[PDB]
Amino acid sequence: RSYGFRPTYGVGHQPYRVVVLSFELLHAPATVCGPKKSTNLVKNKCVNFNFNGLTGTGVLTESNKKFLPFQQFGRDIADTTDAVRDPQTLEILDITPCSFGGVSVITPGTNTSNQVAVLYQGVNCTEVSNVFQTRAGCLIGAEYVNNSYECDIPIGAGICASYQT
Amino acid sequence: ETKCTLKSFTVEKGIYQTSNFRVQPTESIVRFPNITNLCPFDEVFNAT
Amino acid sequence: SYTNSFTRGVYYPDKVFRSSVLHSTQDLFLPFFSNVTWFHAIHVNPVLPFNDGVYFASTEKSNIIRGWIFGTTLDSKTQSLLIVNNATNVVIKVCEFQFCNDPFLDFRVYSSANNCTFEYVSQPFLKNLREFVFKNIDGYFKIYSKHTPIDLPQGFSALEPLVDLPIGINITRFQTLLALHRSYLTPGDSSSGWTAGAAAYYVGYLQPRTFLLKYNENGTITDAVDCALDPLS
Ligand SMILES: *[C@@H]1O[C@H](CO)[C@@H](O)[C@H](O)[C@H]1NC(C)=O
Ligand SMILES: *[C@@H]1O[C@H](CO)[C@@H](O)[C@H](O)[C@H]1NC(C)=O
Ligand SMILES: *[C@@H]1O[C@H](CO)[C@@H](O)[C@H](O)[C@H]1NC(C)=O
Ligand SMILES: *[C@@H]1O[C@H](CO)[C@@H](O)[C@H](O)[C@H]1NC(C)=O
Ligand SMILES: *[C@@H]1O[C@H](CO)[C@@H](O)[C@H](O)[C@H]1NC(C)=O
Ligand SMILES: *[C@@H]1O[C@H](CO)[C@@H](O)[C@H](O)[C@H]1NC(C)=O
Ligand SMILES: *[C@@H]1O[C@H](CO)[C@@H](O)[C@H](O)[C@H]1NC(C)=O
Repeated sequence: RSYGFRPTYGVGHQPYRVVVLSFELLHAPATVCGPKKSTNLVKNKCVNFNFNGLTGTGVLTESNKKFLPFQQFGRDIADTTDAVRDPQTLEILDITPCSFGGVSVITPGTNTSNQVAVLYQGVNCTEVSNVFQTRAGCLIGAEYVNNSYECDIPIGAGICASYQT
Repeated sequence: ETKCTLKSFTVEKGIYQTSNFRVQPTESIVRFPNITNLCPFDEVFNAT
Repeated sequence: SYTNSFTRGVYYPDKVFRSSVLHSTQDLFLPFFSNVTWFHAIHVNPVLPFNDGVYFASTEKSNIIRGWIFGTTLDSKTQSLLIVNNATNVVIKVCEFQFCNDPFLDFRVYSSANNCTFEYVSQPFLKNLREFVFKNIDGYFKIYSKHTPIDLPQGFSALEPLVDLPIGINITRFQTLLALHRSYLTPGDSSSGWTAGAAAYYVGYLQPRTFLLKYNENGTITDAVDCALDPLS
């Protein structure tokens, strides 16, 4: 039948264009996927990074390794990921785990006093009252005296702590 | 915290390990290639 | 004719960069000092089975070998795959095409019926030794390729991944496409009618083996050891 689009006919006889989309999922070597990249980039600080998967946490910095054209990410011994190629600009970025380490409490004993000094093992306190750096870590709450005494509380690397009194 | 770790209200002279320090991430980044391979969805939908 | 294979046939297993690391990988590799089939293309292309893995080698200069065809039954009743290396670009097609028993695709008499499903194009692959490796462990056709200028030398060479087609068809029978210079454009003969150049292609069937690969400082493989070749290895 002829539509005959005059202003005489009503709304039920108007030319509405229509499209329907169907999807197949069986036997899936996935070749289609809708969601776009939706990317964001930032460096020089700890971030949850996702490089075509490869979900991890760490700080991304400029690397110097020479990747091959087809390589996307690298690993060190024991299968730890060291570098990843930025899929957008193809730049090789070096991944370094975030700064962490155990903290120990130097205490003269509640019998004597409530004073305490904390030792961040292996941490360089340039990245987190007296602050003192030693080979065993950074020591906060204890002052470095230049007079040598017997070891009361062993910290490490030839340094010890004790209650002055 | 030393008391809480030793499970006692009194602590003797010494050095005690109590917890772990780790810098928490600041923000999340997601990276993907230059995804620009678009299908003729528009070219089919707007066809005459 | 059969010929022994040197340390050739190794490839980058998993696209990961490693510097000064000895990686032991258990995957489909070509056994060292193994006999591979050696056929000439200037005389006589029978249908050859496609096992779990196929290592294709070609020592040619005048690009006599121009492509490959694959499929489950090599008939229209099943899916099939075709690869052609034209001078302008490579053409890859998955069309369940019905190939003839001798596809002299210089003519274009390679197939009669065609109705396609999936395609792909890129730069073309190509006295010169060309090593190809075809892998179908998963629902994807992996093509590793490498080209060297020089018989198979005793030197070392690691094939790099070139193409990864996400297609899940069966690869069980394969044939190579010939492009003789000036011969009749009909299937009445096979690799004859013209003095085709000295073209030799080798077929090697990969096997599941454990290889110890040595990575240099720049992330390229320099040596490999087959753990099942010798007691010393
Ligand atoms: C992605 O696009 C940006 C800007 O258009 C460009 O700088 C970059 O090189 C592109 N990367 C790729 C892999 O095409
Ligand atoms: C507290 O008791 C401990 C345990 O014997 C002892 O080492 C320390 O000197 C005592 N301190 C005082 C102030 O009595
Ligand atoms: C801590 O960092 C500073 C600044 O980079 C450096 O001079 C110092 O040697 C470092 N110390 C340790 C123990 O890492
Ligand atoms: C120990 O000597 C250093 C170096 O002169 C000085 O900084 C520090 O204040 C001295 N410690 C004391 C307790 O005077
Ligand atoms: C693929 O299908 C063909 C057709 O029956 C069969 O001969 C072949 O064994 C199959 N291969 C695999 C790996 O399933
Ligand atoms: C192509 O033709 C074959 C039979 O010749 C048929 O099985 C197949 O469904 C058709 N379509 C495609 C996309 O292969
Ligand atoms: C890695 O490549 C650079 C640049 O070509 C070269 O100078 C260096 O010698 C190479 N490394 C080795 C171990 O040969």
